[PDB]
Parts: sequence; C-alpha cells; structure tokens
Amino acid sequence: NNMNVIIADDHPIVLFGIRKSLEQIEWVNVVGEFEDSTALINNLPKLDAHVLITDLSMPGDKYGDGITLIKYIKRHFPSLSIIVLTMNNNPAILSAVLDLDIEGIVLKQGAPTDLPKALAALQKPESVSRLLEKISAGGYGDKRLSPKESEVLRLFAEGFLVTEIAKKLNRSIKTISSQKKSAMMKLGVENDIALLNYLSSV
Amino acid sequence: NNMNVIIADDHPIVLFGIRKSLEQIEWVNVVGEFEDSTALINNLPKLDAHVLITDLSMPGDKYGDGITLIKYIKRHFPSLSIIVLTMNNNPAILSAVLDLDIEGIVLKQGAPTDLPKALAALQKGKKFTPESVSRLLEKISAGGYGDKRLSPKESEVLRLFAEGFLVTEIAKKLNRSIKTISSQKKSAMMKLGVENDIALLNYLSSVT
DNA sequence: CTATTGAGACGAATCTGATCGG
DNA sequence: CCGATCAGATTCGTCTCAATAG
Ligand code: BEF
Ligand code: BEF
Ligand SMILES: [Mg+2]
Ligand SMILES: [Mg+2]
Repeated sequence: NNMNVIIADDHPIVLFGIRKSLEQIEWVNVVGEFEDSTALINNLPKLDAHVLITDLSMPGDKYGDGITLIKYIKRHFPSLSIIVLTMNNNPAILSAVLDLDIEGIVLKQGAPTDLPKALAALQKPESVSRLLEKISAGGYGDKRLSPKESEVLRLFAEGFLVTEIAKKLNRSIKTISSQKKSAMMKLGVENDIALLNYLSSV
Repeated sequence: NNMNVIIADDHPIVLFGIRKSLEQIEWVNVVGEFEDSTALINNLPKLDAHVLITDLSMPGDKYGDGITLIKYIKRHFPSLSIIVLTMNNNPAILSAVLDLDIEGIVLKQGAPTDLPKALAALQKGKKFTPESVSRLLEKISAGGYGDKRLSPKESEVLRLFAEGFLVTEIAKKLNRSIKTISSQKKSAMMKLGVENDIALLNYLSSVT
C-alpha cells in the first residue's frame, strides 16, 4: 500500500541522505523535509501524512524536542505513525523512549538498511524488540529512567541549564532538580561530571 | 581535473549521503568509507587519496576522537588535505580544531551546498568558512584580554573542575574564597568561547 | 590593563515535607 | 509504594561592584 512520510532532522545532509535512500522504494512518497519542531508542527496538518521520521536532538522554541515532542505529536496528531531516528546511544535515554509505544526506532549508528527494515514491518516492529533485549542483555536493566528523567538527562547533556529546562518544559526549577537528582540516584552517580561520564559512555 | 576522496563518519546514513553528494561532482572519486578512527588509519597508506572528509565525534579505541586524531593524521599522514564535517557547535572546540591547518571546516547543521562549496575551494585552492561556522567564531573573538591566554590560576581551576571536584571544595582546597574560584572559572570560560559548564568540559576532552 | 582577589546582592540549585495514582 | 509535582529554608554559585599591588 501507499504511505506519505515526513522527515524531521536538524542536519540537511542526513535529511537529503534519507530522501535519496527512499527514492529506491516506489510505494514510498516523501511529502516534506523540516529542520525544527516549529516547522514540523506548523505544516503537519496541511500535509496528509500516515508516518513521520524524526530525531531526538533538534531545535524547538515552542514544541520542544525528544520525549517532550513525541508525546505532543502523539497528542495533537494521533493519526500519524512516528519513527524515531537518534544519534544518541545512551541506554537510560533510550529506555524511556521505548515506552512511548511509537512505530519503531532506527539508530543513526546502525547499518543503513535498518530504516528500510523498519518501514517493511510497519506496512503490514522487530526494531523496537532488539534494543529492549540488547539494552537489558547488556547489563543496563538497572538503568530504567521515567520519561521526565530521560527528558532532562538528554537536555542536561545538550548543555541546557536546570533553570532553562524548567522554562522550556513548563515546570519549576525544583521539579526538574527532583527528576534530575532522582535520575543520578537510579544510575549510581553523585556529581554533574560523573553523570556526564555515564552519559558520554555506555 | 580529478582527485581521490575518503569519508569517515560513525553514522552510515551520513556516509550514504556524503558519497551520494559527491556523485554530483564528476571529477571527484570516492575511494573509502570508514566508521571508526582504527580502520581509517590502517587503510590510509593502502589508498592513494588527495583529500579526507571526516567527522570529529566518532568511536576510537587505539587512536583518539576529535582534535587528538586530527593532530595524529597531520603528523603521520601529512600530504593528505583534511576537511572536518562535524555536528559539533562549540566555538572553543571549532577554534582549537581550526588552528591545525585543515583545508576547510563544514558543519552538519550547515546548509547542504556547504560541502560542495568547501570542495569548490579545494578545486580553486582556498577555504570555505560558512555562515554557520562564522556565527560561532563571533563568541570567542573579543578585544585583546591577554590574547585569549589562560592565567596560571585559571588553568588550575578548569583542571580541578574537569577532575570532577566542585567549586566550593576548590575554594577550601586552593587557599582562598568561593568568589575567587567562581571568578577565575567564569573568567576562563569567556576567554575559550564557552558560556555553560557542559561546553567547558567537552573542550577539556578534545585537548587529551 | 590585567590579574588576583574579594564583599554584598541575587540567583541557581539541593534538601526536606507535603499533595494526589495505579 | 512511587510517580510527578511543588513550597518552604538553606546552601552553592554567580553577579554587581570594587580593592590590592604588579
Ligand atoms: F541528533 Be539525533 F539523535 F540523531
Ligand atoms: F557528531 Be559528529 F561530530 F558529527
Ligand atoms: Mg540531532
Ligand atoms: Mg559523530
């Protein structure tokens, strides 16, 4: 059958890279290419699209990025299937993204033919099973953050401050401080540096 | 006239793109596609290449990631012109990356025509510093202020802060007040081009 | 001029204690 | 129970402002 796909990446090289690879599949039609959440959300309605390809680390003055956005897309566009596609390889972040009950995750650091492997499944997941098994079978089942906790442990590595994260996600500095100091408690780290080391590696 | 190109990026979707971006240029010939800095080095002598388009942030066990690697390649593989294509948006990093005699810097956040125009400079023998790059060059650049040279104490503060120590601890630890440590930490971030603490720590990862 | 060093004012963050769900 | 969410008090850290001599 015929699907209509939206591609939402902050890097136009990767964005051209995908559309180039989705020319090969006849029944696939790329009906747009956006480079921020505000652009994605503004022209989402105007386009009849069954499925969307998005990334985690993206700019968004309004609608935010990552889990904050995936829930917002799901909320104000439930009709639309969502394929996440992230450069991030941190089990703690990924752990919370998998609960969202999205159409699938293709990793940016996975072989190129995993994206075709995703759309093949969604037409008639498998992709969302592998990581969940691997993540758990890697000895990182003791690193199961909640959505909020990941959605800070991402933004805090992006470089956004706690005051800044509270203003962007419409909570208080202390609710974020809670979710943050909670996150490190779940990971087993004490000081900002040690957290960023358990975020840099995995 | 024609050349020989290498591409090295951990994300094969980027690698798929970069390769397809140079199919548009008839006189360019793609002669390598590597993901890591271990594979890239082994096959460097085994191929006759005149240019490399490599990403800073990639996995490396034997050889480093970022500035440390570009310093090794400039040392061991000196004939080969390097263009850096990275998702990094850190003035301090990019700055220290720029001052290693690299043919040109392109960004992943930069427009798609940037890599063509960066090669168009290596076609007409010169560099392309895009809008997006120049925008970050503004941050670090000020008027004098020690010619952006860190002081003996400032250097000592960033070191400990990078070790994992807190600022109040360093105040007790280095014969002075919190004001002096904060002052000298904050002060030293203005010189390098960083603004937050996260941006500081990553610059003090590249210098390894 | 800067460098090194601060004091007081103010923000930026952590620490209890409390308030409602499956 | 713990999830998310906050309002006190209190500290960590920064900011405004300004002093030492080199
Ligand atoms: F920046 Be995304 F995680 F690909
Ligand atoms: F993440 Be890489 F530096 F492009
Ligand atoms: Mg990104
Ligand atoms: Mg990379």
